[PDB]
Amino acid sequence: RKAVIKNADMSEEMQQDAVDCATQALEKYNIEKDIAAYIKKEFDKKYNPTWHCIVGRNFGSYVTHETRHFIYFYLGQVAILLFKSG
Amino acid sequence: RKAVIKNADMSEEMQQDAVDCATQALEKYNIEKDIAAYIKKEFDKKYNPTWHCIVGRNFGSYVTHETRHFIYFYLGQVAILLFKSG
Amino acid sequence: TATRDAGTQVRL
Amino acid sequence: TATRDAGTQVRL
Repeated sequence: RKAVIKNADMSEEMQQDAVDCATQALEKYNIEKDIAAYIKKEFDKKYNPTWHCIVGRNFGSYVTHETRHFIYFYLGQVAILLFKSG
Repeated sequence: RKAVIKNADMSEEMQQDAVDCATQALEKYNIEKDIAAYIKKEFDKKYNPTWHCIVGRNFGSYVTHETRHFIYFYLGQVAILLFKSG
Repeated sequence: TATRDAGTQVRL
Repeated sequence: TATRDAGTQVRL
């Protein structure tokens, strides 16, 4: 599947890194929590804490994120929200 | 509906405030984003920033939260994750 | 340290 | 300023 980026406040290279990371997570895990945790932990390590990740087929959200550290995209059957705060 | 608290790291009084707040949000809004935004904005105001809220029928998450500022509960047909970070 | 508030929604 | 990591999952 190709990611559909629905809303981003993030550099193009970091957006591509987010999609690449989620692609590996989807190969490894079918449980949304595991996908989220894989992505969150990778981004903490590569881009410093503190990241938060929500993965789901049906949810809404309202969050506060550091400027340039927000992406919300569809990949396969899940929506993925990934952002930095704190 | 009575809330079912699934996981909390939060004072009993704040947990009850979270449930009371979500109850008002569910009366006012049917869109998950609006429910989330109502709760997040109320908690920013009452308990200081920075709160984040996810409301959904089907999602997983992995987040980092300040100690004693995390609750995850079911209310009606939605799961609600509310936590403080940053 | 600048921030933004943002909402998301899965829509049918 | 102490924190914890936490996961949630809607399960059937």
